Amino acid sequence: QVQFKLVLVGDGGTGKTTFVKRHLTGEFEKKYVATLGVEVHPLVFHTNRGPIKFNVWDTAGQEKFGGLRDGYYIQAQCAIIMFDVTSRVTYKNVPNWHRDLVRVCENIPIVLCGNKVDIKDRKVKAKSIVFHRKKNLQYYDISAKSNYNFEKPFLWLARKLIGDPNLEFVAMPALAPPEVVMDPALAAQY
Amino acid sequence: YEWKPDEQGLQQILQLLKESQSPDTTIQRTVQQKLEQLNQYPDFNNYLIFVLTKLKSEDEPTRSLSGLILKNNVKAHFQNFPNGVTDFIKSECLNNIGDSSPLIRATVGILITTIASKGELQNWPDLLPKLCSLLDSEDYNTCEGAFGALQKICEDSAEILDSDRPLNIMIPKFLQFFKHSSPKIRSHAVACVNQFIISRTQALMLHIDSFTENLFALAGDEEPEVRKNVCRALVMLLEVRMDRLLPHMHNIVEYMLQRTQDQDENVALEACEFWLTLAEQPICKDVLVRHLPKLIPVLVNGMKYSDIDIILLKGDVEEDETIPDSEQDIRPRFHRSRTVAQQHDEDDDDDDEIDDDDTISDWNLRKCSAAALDVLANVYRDELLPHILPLLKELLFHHEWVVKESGILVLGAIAEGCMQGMIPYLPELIPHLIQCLSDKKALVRSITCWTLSRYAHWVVSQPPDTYLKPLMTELLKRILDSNKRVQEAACSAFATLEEEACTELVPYLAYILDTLVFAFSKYQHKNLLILYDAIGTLADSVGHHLNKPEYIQMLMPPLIQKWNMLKDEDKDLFPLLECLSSVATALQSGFLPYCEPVYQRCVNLVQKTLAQAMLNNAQPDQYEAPDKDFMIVALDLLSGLAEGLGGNIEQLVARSNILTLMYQCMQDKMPEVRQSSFALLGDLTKACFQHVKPCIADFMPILGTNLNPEFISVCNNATWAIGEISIQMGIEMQPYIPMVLHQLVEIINRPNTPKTLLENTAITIGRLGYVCPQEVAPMLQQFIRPWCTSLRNIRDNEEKDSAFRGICTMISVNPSGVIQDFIFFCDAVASWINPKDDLRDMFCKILHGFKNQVGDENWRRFSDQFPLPLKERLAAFYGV
Ligand SMILES: Nc1nc2c(ncn2[C@@H]2O[C@H](COP(=O)(O)OP(=O)(O)NP(=O)(O)O)[C@@H](O)[C@H]2O)c(=O)[nH]1
Ligand SMILES: [Mg+2]
Repeated sequence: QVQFKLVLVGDGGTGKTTFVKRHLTGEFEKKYVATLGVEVHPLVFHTNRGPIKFNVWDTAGQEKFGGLRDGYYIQAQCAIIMFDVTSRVTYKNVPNWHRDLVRVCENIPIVLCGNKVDIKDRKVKAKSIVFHRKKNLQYYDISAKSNYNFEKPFLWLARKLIGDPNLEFVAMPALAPPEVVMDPALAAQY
Repeated sequence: YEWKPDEQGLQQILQLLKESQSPDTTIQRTVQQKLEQLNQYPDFNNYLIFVLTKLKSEDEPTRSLSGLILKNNVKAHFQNFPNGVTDFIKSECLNNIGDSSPLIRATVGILITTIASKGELQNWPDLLPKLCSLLDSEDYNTCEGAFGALQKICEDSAEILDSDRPLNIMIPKFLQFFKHSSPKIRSHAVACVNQFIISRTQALMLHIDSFTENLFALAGDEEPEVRKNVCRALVMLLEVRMDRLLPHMHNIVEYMLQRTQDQDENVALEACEFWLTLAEQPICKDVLVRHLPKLIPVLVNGMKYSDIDIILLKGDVEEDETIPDSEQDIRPRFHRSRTVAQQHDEDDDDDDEIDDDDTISDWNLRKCSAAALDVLANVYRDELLPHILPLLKELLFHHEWVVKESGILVLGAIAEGCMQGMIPYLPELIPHLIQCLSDKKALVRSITCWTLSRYAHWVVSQPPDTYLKPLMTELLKRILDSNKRVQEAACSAFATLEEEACTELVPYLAYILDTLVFAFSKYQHKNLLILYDAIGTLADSVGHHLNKPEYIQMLMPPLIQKWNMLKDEDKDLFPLLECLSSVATALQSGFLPYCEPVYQRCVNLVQKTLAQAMLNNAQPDQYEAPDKDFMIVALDLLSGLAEGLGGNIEQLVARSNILTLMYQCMQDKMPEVRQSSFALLGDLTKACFQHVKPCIADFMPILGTNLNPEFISVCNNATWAIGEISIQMGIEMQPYIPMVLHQLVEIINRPNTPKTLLENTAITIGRLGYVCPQEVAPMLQQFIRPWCTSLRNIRDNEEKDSAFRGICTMISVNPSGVIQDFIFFCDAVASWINPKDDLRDMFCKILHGFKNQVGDENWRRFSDQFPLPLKERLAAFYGV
């Protein structure tokens, strides 16, 4: 039960607005209706350590809000720097966000995500991604399209925040109340 | 009183900006962009750094004083400055300069502008760039604290400078100062300056190299704090012009092989990584004395952390083999159009390195001990063998897993470079590792697997029962049970064990098979896909050998089970169909009792995808975009049936419309589809030409059009297809030579062209010439050289055989077209181990032809100067 400042930077179109939409929706959504006023979507995951309030600041990449650059990065607690493996640029027009982010938030945890890996025409080969290895972040091939690793950024962020490597999300449904669960089964006749 | 009731309006817009939400979003975005018109207040309602902070909020003010402010750079970047050039408005804030401490956070929330408003006004490099020195050595403790006000800007120079002889001889006497601010006790004041006094290029590469003092003034500059000694251990092993390192170098390696050891993990990575960056040779003259000076520490890193161990153990505990695999764990997979190629004996790296899709994430030290150890078989070899045994002798039982694992790892970690020399102990280790697999060390069996296979090549190139029988026995027990992690490491391994033993596994089929067949009943989605791949591999290896009632009868049922279960849209079809595509070719005719529907499914998928495309092209709104990969996979499987059933597929084709679907596919706007169809036309041409022939007058020119090297892979298969077509129709090919011959002779001589394309081109030219000697023969001197150079390295087989029949035939029609390059042909001829007597006698003639050209003694002498093997083969072909 805790709110968090997660800025979702990254070039325009890369997926940010659909990616988030995914954890809120139940399916994809194609179109590209560019984000203007950096929207604030709230997300909540259920972990083995309790719930987690993640306030996702769906930033913009276009000059729709290309005016208000930082300002949200202010008192930010964590960031997701997202690009596009199917775009030669993006991964290039990236280190400009790591900076115009580390400027404000000075040591928040940041996850770099190569999105859209669900496409055969992969422009930015993985082998071309060394940034994270250097400016020391965390990388994740992902696809807001299909859901490939569409949770990893958050789990890694939560784990970095709460400071618990044992933390994990409990997708697993509920069963008998843990405190009434009967003898192993063999302990029955033991 | 005037703009005072207005400024208390920003104290309100910040109570929405800061705490923004959906409404405030699309709503406040109006008030924020309507206050950019009455600009008689923003030029004032900005100074609000020690005005708004020092007013009400703190986090909120900083979100405008540091916040909105920065949004004006955009008004100066995008303007060229003719808006607000004003120097008071400029010095009004260029005065906030001497305000470096109002809550260290806000002590920088404005200092980044000092980089922006200088990039959009670079000229005038001194009214503002005066703080440079007018605060330079000022940090020498002169404010709130001492540096806690002066230092809270010294760093804002690293950012403004690095992040932004005209003025090349002015700055030297300033950046030399930075070496000073180093022994300061302050953290920032030490590092903040330091790592920054190392961002070097050419803009003023002076004071730099001359400093051999900033080497030892740092070669001892240990952790002035912590988060610095790291960015320091970041620069020494960060250079190219190592002319000055050459000197103080046998110490840097000593005051490093331990700075990579410093308990703070984050440091060691910036060290170890940046350290073992063994570029050119000179970087190993030193590693010589460094044999023992590092193969103990790295080795003792090759073990997992207590946490990378936590994050793992997760799905480690052998008891997940019954846990469904999440859909978010299924990395996207595609289908690559088959490329018709040749074989070169027991001779991968240019295919497997195109898939480094994991390692790129988990970059701890472990993925750097061995990851940097990626030189001790690239720079040198077997140099490490000595002394490492005892390490890995105890390691292989010492303590619990963590270490044993680090051993079983290193072992396989070296075999690809320190092999031969390792081979000696190899006959004792291997039968041991085979034990590890049988433990309860879940995450250890994993590397036991990957390691065994890491160098199983040997285990195969050995006697059976000794260990290629037990290995393949325990490796298989792992294929099952265990945890899913084991299962993968298991299969992937065995998968390689196959590709190796190729045909040597044949004895223990029934066995291998029942292991695999059982997996289908225990495996989860993620692993099932590897299971499929396993089988297809096994089939490619064993060959027709797999064609036997007992085998077939137990392998199909499970596959059919899947086949009837997948929608025509399920991506698993790729692995499944790719598997079949193989199996079908191995069962040769023995797959018949299964082909009708396999065939049908393919044809229908091609028929559906072709349609789905047009409909989507015209009505994107209604029909979705088809994934052409299903065509390619289906096309490729039909191409596989035709190869295996070859001939028996006659009937099927006749009652279908593949031939019509061909015109559609060879004409597709996507290369891979085009590429796959040609591979098919070729195989079909071998199986039932009777059904193709009528369309040759249509197809031929299409292929001609596709001999465009703009897409080699397409070109490659179109080439091979022309070769198989010309053989099926002898001289009746004569008329199509002009629209193909030129492009072929062009390609064979095209620079930077991939081997496979040159091999097929060579082969096809051979064939065309075998059919129309008179037509191709006159052009023999234009390709005979690349022809030999290329084909001399291909395995004897049907294709190589026809190709040589053609050259031999042409050579006779035009001997003078090869005499000059007679040594090239000889080598090509001698690449033959056992050729058909028919062809063997054509060689004999051409050879005796050469003898006649240089004379008995020259030919005697020439013939003798060959390395033994060739020498004899040539002798055998010649008949004195
Ligand atoms: N195939 C595929 N399409 C994707 C994926 N992610 C996003 N897209 C598509 O790419 C387009 C742009 O995505 P969108 O979410 O609008 O990008 P954005 O980065 O949020 N836009 P903005 O920078 O303006 O804020 C949309 O049509 C979207 O569906 C993906 O993983 N796979
Ligand atoms: Mg958007």
